[PDB]
Amino acid sequence: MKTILSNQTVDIPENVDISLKGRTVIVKGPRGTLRRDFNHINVELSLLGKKKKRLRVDKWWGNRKELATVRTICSHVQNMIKGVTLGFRYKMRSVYAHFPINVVIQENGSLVEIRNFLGEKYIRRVRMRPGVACSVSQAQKDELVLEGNDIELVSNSAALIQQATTVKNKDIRKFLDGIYVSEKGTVQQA
Amino acid sequence: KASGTLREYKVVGRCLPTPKCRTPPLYRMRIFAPNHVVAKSRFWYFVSQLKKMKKSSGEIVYCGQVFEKSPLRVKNFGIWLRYDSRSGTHNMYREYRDLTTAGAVTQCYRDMGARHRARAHSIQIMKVEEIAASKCRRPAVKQFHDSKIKFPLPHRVLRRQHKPRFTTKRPNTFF
Amino acid sequence: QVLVLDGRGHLLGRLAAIVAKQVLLGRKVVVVRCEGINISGNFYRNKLKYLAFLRKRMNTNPSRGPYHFRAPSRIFWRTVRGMLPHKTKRGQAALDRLKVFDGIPPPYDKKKRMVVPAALKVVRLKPTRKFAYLGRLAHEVGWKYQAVTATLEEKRKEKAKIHYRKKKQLMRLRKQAEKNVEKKIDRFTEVLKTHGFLV
Amino acid sequence: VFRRFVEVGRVAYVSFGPHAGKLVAIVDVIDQNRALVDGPCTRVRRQAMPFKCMQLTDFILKFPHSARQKYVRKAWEKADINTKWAATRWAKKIEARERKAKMTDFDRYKVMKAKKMRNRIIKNEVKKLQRAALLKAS
RNA sequence: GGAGCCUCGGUUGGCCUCGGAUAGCCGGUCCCCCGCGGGGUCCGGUGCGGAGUGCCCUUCGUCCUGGGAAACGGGGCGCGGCCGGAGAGGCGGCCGCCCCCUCGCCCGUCACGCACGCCGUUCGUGGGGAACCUGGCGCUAAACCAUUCGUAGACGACCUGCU
RNA sequence: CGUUCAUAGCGACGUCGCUUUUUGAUCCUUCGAUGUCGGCUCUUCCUAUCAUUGUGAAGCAGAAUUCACCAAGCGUUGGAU
RNA sequence: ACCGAACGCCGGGUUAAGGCGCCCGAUGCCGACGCUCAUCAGACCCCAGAAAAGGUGUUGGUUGAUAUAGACAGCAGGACGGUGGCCAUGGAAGUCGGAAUCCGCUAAGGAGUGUGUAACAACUCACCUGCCGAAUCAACUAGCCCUGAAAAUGGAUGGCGCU
RNA sequence: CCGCGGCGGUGCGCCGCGACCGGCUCCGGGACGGCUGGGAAGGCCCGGCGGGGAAGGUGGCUCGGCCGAGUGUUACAGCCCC
Ligand SMILES: [Mg+2]
Ligand SMILES: [Mg+2]
Ligand SMILES: [Mg+2]
Ligand SMILES: [Mg+2]
Ligand SMILES: [Mg+2]
Ligand SMILES: [Mg+2]
Repeated sequence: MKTILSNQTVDIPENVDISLKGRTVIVKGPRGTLRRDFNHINVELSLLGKKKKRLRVDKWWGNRKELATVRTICSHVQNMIKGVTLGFRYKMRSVYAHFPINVVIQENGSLVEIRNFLGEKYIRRVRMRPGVACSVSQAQKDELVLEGNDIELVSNSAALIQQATTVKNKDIRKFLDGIYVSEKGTVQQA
Repeated sequence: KASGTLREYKVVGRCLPTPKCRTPPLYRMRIFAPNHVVAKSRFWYFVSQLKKMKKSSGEIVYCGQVFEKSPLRVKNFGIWLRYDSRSGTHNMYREYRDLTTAGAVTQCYRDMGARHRARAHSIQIMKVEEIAASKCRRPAVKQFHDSKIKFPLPHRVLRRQHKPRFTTKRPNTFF
Repeated sequence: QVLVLDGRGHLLGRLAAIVAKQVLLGRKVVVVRCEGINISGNFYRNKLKYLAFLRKRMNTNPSRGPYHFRAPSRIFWRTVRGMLPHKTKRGQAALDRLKVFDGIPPPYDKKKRMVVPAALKVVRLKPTRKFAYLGRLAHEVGWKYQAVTATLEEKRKEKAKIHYRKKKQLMRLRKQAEKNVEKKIDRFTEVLKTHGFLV
Repeated sequence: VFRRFVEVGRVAYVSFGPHAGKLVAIVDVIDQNRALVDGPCTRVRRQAMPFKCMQLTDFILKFPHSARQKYVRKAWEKADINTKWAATRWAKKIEARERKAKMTDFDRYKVMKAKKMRNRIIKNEVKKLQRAALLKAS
């Protein structure tokens, strides 16, 4: 039934400054801005506290599937804050039993050529979502590093190269190859 | 039975006396109905089930409307049911929050139609008892038990859509 | 003497219903910015529903068969045509009053245009419900001129923004003017608020 | 981003119904969509009333959630809600709208004559202001 | 400018932001950025919207004279120049010069067939179309047949040629 | 049953359905006549998908594969009796 | 052939059964309370269409739990010995099967849920803690919705449409 | 011939009014009965008698300028309720 009220709080840290034009949070700090719109979620994004310390999200007269959004908005702002402060660092290790998936970034991070996958002549070119920047790591041999602020864009770009390197018309239990996400960490930990 | 908004009725009746049973016992009920006419009928239905006693065999003594003694108090009513499904017959304990018993039973009859597509003639109300803040088992009731209750009326959709059928102004729903 | 209705923010059949009766009572109507009409129910839902309508054709000679108009204006016309007795003389006469446009062209681009609040999306739908823009719909079913209609409307909105700024400028001067003059309009301005304006 | 609330003690103007155009305090909330209501000073008997019909003011007079009518009568007359309401811009443009409805035919004529002139005076003063603004621009 | 068939509907106008809806509208920026405006922040007002389509604009008898408040506004299908407008522009705007008038708001002051209680009145209207009398400035045909041709052809049609 | 393992693939004893490309029932229509089989020729639809595109499954290492999904766009031939 | 109602020719009124977005007479009620979103929605006697069986889809019930002796999940630590227990040898020391089926240590572990073994091993599946911080969880049941759900000209809640 | 005096039928054509009656459909006023000789309410207050939420209180914490606001506990009445 209609729950008379639900809410939550999102305690912003003193480094970051968040601001909300209505229902369109914009979060800025060390690394950069991250806007996100929630016109489509239907909530009261109050912002309270001197020093602007916490973001509150009411949701009045919600039914079960309307009250399910409350936390997911709150959480999306949490990631947004993390992105601004620390920034996300997805690491993905290449795997093969023969053909050593030859990776090479191109423009800056943007492009990812993925040559010699399974001994295929086809060279996979994979763009990155605006903001994300791939880079071939050191201190680990067959391993990529995708860094960026907007987690959504990062993890999508990770998937983009994960599904790029897919095996068709074979026993995938046998043929375990491709560039898989190994670790979802941050650019700096504190 | 059908409906409108019901009224509690008191109906007392007796299997009419004989040579063998000279002063027979009176039986009273709480019969919710739109009018005395169907009240008395409803009285007879319930008694027939319980006691060997029919409308021919008896006389209704006193049918009388019963008034809520605290109209302008807000109350919580526990109501015990006995409905018929498409499948088997069931029991429930519903809870409503209302100013009256009648209002609370009326409210029930609408809910049951809504939630269980149960039509009047299928439903048996057994007991209707007003209840404390506690002894309320349903959270749909329980949320209104609070001193400093506070909510807005957020997306206040308009009516009077045909006062100005046509107009320049796009409407407003923030207040 | 003529309705002009901005079809933006309305509901396709809901508006069409109201337009039909106006049109049958001899009211000449114009319906403008038809691409902006929006239809309840999630997008995909309605695309299929249209695509079905496309499938309907007279097997032996499609050239005869139900003419599936793409443009949002013609779509909206089609749905209003479905609520009149359009095989009659009076029905055909009725449609001849109605005048529909993708976007908002030159007679009506400098006319104030009404809004049927009984067909409006913000009112008639729950906010958590989904809907479709009849533009998108029209576009994907083969409407040629979305982008053109967009490029012409950006001009119009820029052209209009200017008009509003000048309008505002007069309003402001008029607010100043009254204040400049309010001892030599004082015993007029008093009488216009005994009988209850200006308050 | 809400400013007015179904609070106990909120004064609400009834938009329509039997008690249309009357203020009324929210004594207790019965339900999702029904408020137990009273308007002792404003001639409105203690009764349940749906929210759909009441639109709510910016006046929260303070009493306890199910007092016995006497006390809300005091909290109304202490705050002097009738005086404060009639002072509001809202109530003024209600009063206005009623006086426009009461208007008689001779009264309607007077008005027209008063406006006919009053809009002429302003119109000139606006034109003068435009010329002065053009002179500044030159 | 004059008559004169016919077809009818009408019986003040509204000359425009964009949009939002768990929000908006207006100001003004002291201050900052961009091309008199645009964007920002901050502050001050409105918000069952009075910078309201529940709205605005307009007045609806004619004249006379003789005061007041308001007063350079209106006109002569007044006349020439400079604009803006292309989505189906079809409409405005702004600038010179000639002549004429004193119109809105109050008051006085009289008079206008006052047609004797009684219906389609009252306008958009110089309306749309057809047939007829006046001035000024412009105009000076193509098409089809016939003939020819064969890129064409049942026949028509089509492509060509002919001071 | 499938070495083992009810359900990769199957599936007894039972059970619930759809279909009108089988055959029956039935006899409503037509007996002042609706030309009675097959083949040829031609068009179009259906999908209950053989192949082809995209995919999930395996008792799929590869090859070969059956099981299933979206799906009827395009195909589905030459002969002997 | 259903429901309503049975007909001389007409005016006014009122009904029935049916309705009242528009087609189409009537809700252009500020109607009341719920339920339900369907990439096959649903939408009214006869009637022109679906079942068994499913679904933490959502909404109600019913019955039982649980937990401050601070749980419940979520991660982390052990899972033994009497004992190749007995039947079965073809190998079953927990483990193709079946009769059994208790004690010790106990904080506590079944003569064992499975994985897998020729058979073990090895792994895996209570009782209890550490962190976190209020409800948690099970089994039925019935409403709407969904799967179940395949036909041949293009198509029919009557149509338009409707959230 | 003028009286349109009294009575009778009529109106060339198009109209309108008036009052009377019949049948309808609405509107506005008032006056009564009965009930659990209605139920609730209001108003005046007084004397007691308990119980509950939860308070001009106190208290942990939080948020603002001792005061105001927001949760939490035992609960008398100096907010009420029964
Ligand atoms: Mg293979
Ligand atoms: Mg006329
Ligand atoms: Mg076996
Ligand atoms: Mg047959
Ligand atoms: Mg034949
Ligand atoms: Mg299929």
